[PDB]
Amino acid sequence: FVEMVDNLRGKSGQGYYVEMTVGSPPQTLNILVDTGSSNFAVGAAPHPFLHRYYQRQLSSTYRDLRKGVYVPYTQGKWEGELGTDLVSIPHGPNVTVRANIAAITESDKFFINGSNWEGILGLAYAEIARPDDSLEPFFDSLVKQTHVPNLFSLQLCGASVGGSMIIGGIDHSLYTGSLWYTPIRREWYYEVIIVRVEINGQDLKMDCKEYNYDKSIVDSGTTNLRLPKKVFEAAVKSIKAASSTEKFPDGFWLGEQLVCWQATPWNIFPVISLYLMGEVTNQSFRITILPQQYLRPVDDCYKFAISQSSTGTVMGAVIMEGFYVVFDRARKRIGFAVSACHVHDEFRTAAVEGPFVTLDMEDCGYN
Ligand SMILES: CO[C@H](C)C(=O)N[C@@H](Cc1ccc2c(c1)OCO2)[C@H](O)CN[C@H]1CC2(CCC2)Oc2ncc(CC(C)(C)C)cc21
Repeated sequence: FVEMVDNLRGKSGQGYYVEMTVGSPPQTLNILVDTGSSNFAVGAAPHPFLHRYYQRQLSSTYRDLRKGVYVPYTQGKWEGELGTDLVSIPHGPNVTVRANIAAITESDKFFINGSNWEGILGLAYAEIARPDDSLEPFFDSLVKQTHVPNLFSLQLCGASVGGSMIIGGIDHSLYTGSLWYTPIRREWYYEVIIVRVEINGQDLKMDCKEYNYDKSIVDSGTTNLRLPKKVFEAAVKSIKAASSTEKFPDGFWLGEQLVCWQATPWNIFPVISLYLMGEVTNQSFRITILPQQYLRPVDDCYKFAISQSSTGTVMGAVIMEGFYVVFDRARKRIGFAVSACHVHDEFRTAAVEGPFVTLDMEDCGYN
């Protein structure tokens, strides 16, 4: 699958994008890869911050759907006109599909000044598609119309940034050791269940139900490891105590202040471990991240890449950059393995380990 290796680019905190073509003749766009939503959308108008945009008038294969669409993310909204057209991924599989495209005719806080992408590829499931689950997501169309296997994988490497999206398969050169799989709880977002959290090999002793309140998701469109309201406070209290040697302001832990060092004590910062529900009754595994994953370079004034949430645990780029991540849509599961590209020193290294015995793992799902 070497055709597809290193096909991702980006800037820190700004997301990862892949080159795509739309329409006939092919129009090239850079497209944010987003496992945390399900719409395919591209700029269709000359917004001052856009390098380029979808020109429907130039495409013989374009077809109107005569429907409006509105999509708001956490911050950032866009509005668009639904249609279909022919889509390719140049450094992806050698195929062309007819897919739904939201032509963005108006946005708000969506397109970033100075960014190099012109659209967004929602890779999650129809249930969370706008306007409703009858708008077939790009990946569903790709599988329906070709022989490409219902599976994709992401190696996000991490002010330039790189990675790989392997469509339709797995590339064993991108990970070391073994893949461990967690069930997709339900096909809307990529929902999984966290069953135990260890800061520095030490349990937070919280009810596991409150690691997944009100859900836990794997989301490549989110930069941060985002932890729910209760668990964040518990987590940070543990991270504070682990790092008592130095002090930092209250705003720093809330992502309200940068903390600066001269080109930095990695030790005195604890590894963070999430235990995930395994494939088997009472069997779990754990994934372990270094502080180089949760301390975001932005002197070296890093940012604290962990934040509280009203919407659940979000396993963002902070988590994903430690690992090769397999979205095995065929078997309703997500695989994790140690990435061949993750940022590590010589003292500590990112890990995926198992099996472990954890009882009552189902009780960790919120209802
Ligand atoms: C956490 O905020 C980040 C920046 C963000 O919103 N990322 C976007 C993808 C995105 C969106 C806008 C962007 C962008 C990337 O780069 C800059 O502009 C990602 O899709 C968010 N994924 C979940 C993440 C969550 C948090 C828990 C679910 O909130 C969301 N809310 C709304 C949506 C859209 C739909 C309701 C239509 C599905 C999705 C999500």
